Amino acid sequence: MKEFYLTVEQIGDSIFERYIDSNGRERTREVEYKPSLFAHCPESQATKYFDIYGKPCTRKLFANMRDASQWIKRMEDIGLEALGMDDFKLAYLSDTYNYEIKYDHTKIRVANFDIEVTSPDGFPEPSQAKHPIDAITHYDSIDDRFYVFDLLNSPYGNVEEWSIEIAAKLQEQGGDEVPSEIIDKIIYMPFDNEKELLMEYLNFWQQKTPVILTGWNVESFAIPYVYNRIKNIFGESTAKRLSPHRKTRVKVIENMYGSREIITLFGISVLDYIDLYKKFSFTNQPSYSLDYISEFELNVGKLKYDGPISKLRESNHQRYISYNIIAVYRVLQIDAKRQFINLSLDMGYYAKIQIQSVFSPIKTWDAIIFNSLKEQNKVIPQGRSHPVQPYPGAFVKEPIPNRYKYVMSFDLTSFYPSIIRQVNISPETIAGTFKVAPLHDYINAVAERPSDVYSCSPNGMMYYKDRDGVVPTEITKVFNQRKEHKGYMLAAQRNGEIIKEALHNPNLSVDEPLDVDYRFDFSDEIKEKIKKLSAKSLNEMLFRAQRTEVAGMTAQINRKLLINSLYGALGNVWFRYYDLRNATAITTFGQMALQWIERKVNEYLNEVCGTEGEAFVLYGDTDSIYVSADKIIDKVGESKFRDTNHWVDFLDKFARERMEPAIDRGFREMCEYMNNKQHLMFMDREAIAGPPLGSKGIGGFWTGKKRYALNVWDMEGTRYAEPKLKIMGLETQKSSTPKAVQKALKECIRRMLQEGEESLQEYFKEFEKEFRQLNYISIASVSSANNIAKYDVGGFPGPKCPFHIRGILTYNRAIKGNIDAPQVVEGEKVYVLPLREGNPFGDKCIAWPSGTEITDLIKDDVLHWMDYTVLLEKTFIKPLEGFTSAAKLDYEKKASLFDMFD
DNA sequence: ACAGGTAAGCAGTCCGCG
DNA sequence: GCGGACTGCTTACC
Ligand SMILES: Cc1cn([C@H]2C[C@H](O)[C@@H](COP(=O)(O)OP(=O)(O)OP(=O)(O)O)O2)c(=O)[nH]c1=O
Ligand SMILES: [Ca+2]
Ligand SMILES: [Ca+2]
Ligand SMILES: [Ca+2]
Ligand SMILES: [Ca+2]
Ligand SMILES: [Ca+2]
Ligand SMILES: [Ca+2]
Ligand code: NA
Ligand code: NA
Ligand code: NA
Repeated sequence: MKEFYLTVEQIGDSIFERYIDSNGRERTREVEYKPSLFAHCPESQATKYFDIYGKPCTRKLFANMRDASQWIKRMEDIGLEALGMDDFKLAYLSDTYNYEIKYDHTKIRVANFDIEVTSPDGFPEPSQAKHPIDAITHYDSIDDRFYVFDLLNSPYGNVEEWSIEIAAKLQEQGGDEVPSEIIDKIIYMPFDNEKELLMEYLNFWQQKTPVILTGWNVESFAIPYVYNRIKNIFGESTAKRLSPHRKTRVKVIENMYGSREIITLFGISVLDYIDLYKKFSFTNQPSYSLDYISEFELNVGKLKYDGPISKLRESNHQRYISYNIIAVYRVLQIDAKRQFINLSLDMGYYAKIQIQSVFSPIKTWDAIIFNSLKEQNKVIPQGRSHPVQPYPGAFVKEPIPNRYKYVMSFDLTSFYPSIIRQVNISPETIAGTFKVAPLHDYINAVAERPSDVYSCSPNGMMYYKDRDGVVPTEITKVFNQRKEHKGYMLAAQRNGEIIKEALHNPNLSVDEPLDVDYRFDFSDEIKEKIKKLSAKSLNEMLFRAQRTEVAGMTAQINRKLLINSLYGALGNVWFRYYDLRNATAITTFGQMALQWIERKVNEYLNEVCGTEGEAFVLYGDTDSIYVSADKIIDKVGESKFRDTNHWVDFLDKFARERMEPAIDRGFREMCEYMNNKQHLMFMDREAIAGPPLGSKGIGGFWTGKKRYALNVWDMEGTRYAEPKLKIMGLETQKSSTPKAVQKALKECIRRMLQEGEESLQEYFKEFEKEFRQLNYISIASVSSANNIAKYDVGGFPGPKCPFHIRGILTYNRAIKGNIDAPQVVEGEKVYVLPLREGNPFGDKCIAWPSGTEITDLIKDDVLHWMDYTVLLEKTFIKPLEGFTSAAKLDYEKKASLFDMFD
C-alpha cells in the first residue's frame, strides 16, 4: 500500500514524523528537512518558478529550517517579499507525499480516555493537580479494548475491586447496565497505590501511543490534569513521556483569578470531541456535559446516582468505575453516528496538514491552495499584515408582516462558491476594474454592460474568462465532494419517509430487516416488500435509514462549511490570500443576483397569472425567495383538489415545469450581462408550504426579517408522511428559550399553521393553567456567561450589568463561602430564573451552571421564590403576542360585542 | 491570530414628560 | 413613574 503520515512536528532543525510505511507498520523518523523559499529575481534569469502573478523567482535552499527562518526576517528587514510556504511542516508533507493520500484508518491508533478525580474541595484545577487521579478508562481503536486503571487505595477512601458481572447486570438488578457489546472488551487493572497506576499507565502509553487523541473535554481537563499530576510527582522529565518525542509546551492563560493551562503534546494530534462537536454538529446546546449531549444524540439514560459525585467513589466505587467506562463508550457511540473523526481524517489527508488543523479552515485552505500551486511549479505569496476592516454582505428583503396560506420557496445551490466559480474570482485572475453604476441599475438591467472582454461583478471587479484560478479550481473539487454526499443524504431521507408511510400497514409477523444501501433511492422490488413487514423489522430500518442520513449530512454539511469558509477566508486578515476586492466582488454579486431574480420571478407571475404589479416574492435572504402561491392556487380553485397531497403535487409540478425554467432563463441573461465565465446560478424549488386542505390553519406567517414559520409538505423533493414545520429565528429555535416554552410555543405554532385560531386558543388556555406545574429546569432560561467579573463590583451587580450576569452574582452570594457548591465557569452557559419581590437571595433573579440541578443548599428556596408569572409573560406570552400579531390572530378570545347573550 | 456579514430580541441607562 | 432612543449582549439566518 501507499505510505501515509500520522503526525509531524518541527523541532529545531528537525522534522519528527510518525508514519505508516509501505508494509503497513508504524514508524518514526527524525529528518533535517532542507526547505526552500523564494525571492523575486530579474527576468534575465529565466527559470522554472514564477509567483501567482507571473513574475520570475529564484529558489534558495537552506542548510536547515532555522536559516530559512532568519532569512525571512532579513528580507523583512530589507523590505522585500519572501515568497513560499513559511510553515515548513506543510512543505515537508507536500514534499514527502507527492500524491493523493489514500490512508488505512484501521492503521491509525485512535485513543479515547476519560479520568476521574475525587475531590473534597471543588473542581480540581489541572494546573494544580493536587488530588489523586483515581481512575482512567482508555480505549484503543487498534486493540478494540477499554483499558481500565482503578485506584483502590487513596487518602479519600479505599475500595474493593470493581465487579464486571455486577457492572454488566441491569440497573433494575442492582447492576450498572454497562453495554453488553463491550463487556468482553474490558481489561480491568486494579492498583494498590497511585504511583504504580500512573507509572503503569505511562508504559501503557509508550507501547500504545495515540496518533489521534480524543475524549470529552480531554484538552481542558484530562490531558492537563494527567500532565501536571505525573509531573508534580515523578518529575517533569517523566511527565514529558506523554509525548512520543519528549517535548511538550505549556500555554498559560491565568484568566483573572485561578490559572488554566493548555498542554501541547508534540507528535500527537489532539481532537477534543467537545470541540469537534461544536464545530461540525451545527447545534447550539444549553449545556455541554457529556451526559446532556449523550441524551440529545443517543437518547439514553441520565446515568443516575445517589449522593454527590464528590462522594460517588467511596459509597459506591462499583458504579463509579462503571460510569467512567461508560462515559468513554458514550463518546464512541456518538462518533459512530456523527463520524467527526472520519471527517477529520478525510480533510486532514486531503489537505495534507496536521489532523488537528481541521479546526482551522484558513490553514486547511492554505495547505490545499499551496499544494495545488506547487504542482504547477508556482510560488505562493508571502503573508502580509492588514488592518481589520468591514465590508458589505448579503441583502435581506424587509417582509410585510402577515400570514401566508400558500408559500413556495426557491434557493440557490452553493451560492458564494458558485459565484466564485461563475465569475472566476481568485487572487491571480484579476484583470482590472470599471466605473460602477449604483447596484440597483444592474439589478434593473439599466446600467451599461461592465465588460465585453472580462468576467464581471457589480462591485467593479473584472477577472479573466479564459485562464483558470486556483481558488475556483480547488473549491470546485470539494464542491463535487459536497454534492455526492448530499445526494446520499437526501436519498436516505427519502427512504426514511417511505418507511414511515409503511408503518401504517405493519403486517403482523416475525421478519428480517432488509439488506439495503440506504444511500440510494429504494428500488421498486424493495418498496414492494417493505409494505408487508411489521413494526419489528420496519422500525429497525427507519433507525438504519436515519443513521445513514446523519452520516451523509455530516459529510455534506461540513464540506459546505469548508468551501463557504474559503469565501470567508478571503475576508480575514490572516489568510495568505486576503482581499476585500474579491470578498466584496462575491457578496455584491450576491446581492445583485438575488434582487435580480426577485424582479424576474415577479414579472413572470404578474403575466402568466394575470394581476400585474402584484408582489409574489414576499421575502428573501441572501440567495433565497419565498413566492406566495395563493394566486397560482386560486387560478384553479380548491375544486379539482381531492386532498392536500393534490395541490402540493400540483405546485411541485408547477415549480419544476414552469417556475424554474423561467428562473433559469433569468440567470442565463444575468450571466451574459456580466459576461461571466460559466453559468452556475442554479435556483431550485425548496419548500412547498400551505395548510392541510379545508382547515382553519393559516399555514405560514412572518414577523420580520429572519423570523417566519411554514407548514411544509415537501422539502427538496422529500414528501413527508406528515407535515413538518419549518421555523426560523423564532424562540422555538433558540437555546436561550426554556425547554418547556419551546415545546409549547412550537405547538401553538403547529396549531396556528395547521388547525386554526380556536385550536390555538384552547391550547393557550391549558398551557397557562398547568404552567406552574412544570419542572423548574424545563422552564429556566439559558445564556452564556461572558465577562462575569467586569460587572462583579463586589458580589453585587455593577452598571449596565446584564440580566443573566446579575443572576450569577446573586448566586455566588448564596454560596458565598461554601467552597463545596458548584461554581459558574466564565464562558459556560447557565440556567436563569426570575425571583419575585422579596427573597433571601435579594434580587431580580438567580443563575447557575446549566445541565446541572442547582445544589440542595439553594434549590428548595429558589423553587419557592420562583416567579412563574414573570417567566410566563417574558418567555411565553410576549413572544406569542408577536406570532399572532403578525398572523393577525389572538391567542386569547377577546370579549365580543355579543357577550350579552351566552 | 487562526471564515464572513446581517439582524432580531432582551434588558440597562438616560431623558423627555404638567 | 414610564415609553423610547441607543447600547451591550446573546443568538440565530445566510
Ligand atoms: C450557512 C452559511 C451560509 N453562508 C453564505 C454563503 C452561502 O453560499 C450563502 C447561502 O447559504 P445557504 O443557502 O445556507 O447555503 P449554500 O448556498 O452555500 O448551499 P446550499 O443551499 O446548496 O446548501 O450564505 C456563509 O458564509 N456561511 C454559513 O455558514
Ligand atoms: Ca470524568
Ligand atoms: Ca438558502
Ligand atoms: Ca443556498
Ligand atoms: Ca454566460
Ligand atoms: Ca433547476
Ligand atoms: Ca436546494
Ligand atoms: Na434500565
Ligand atoms: Na402492510
Ligand atoms: Na400582470
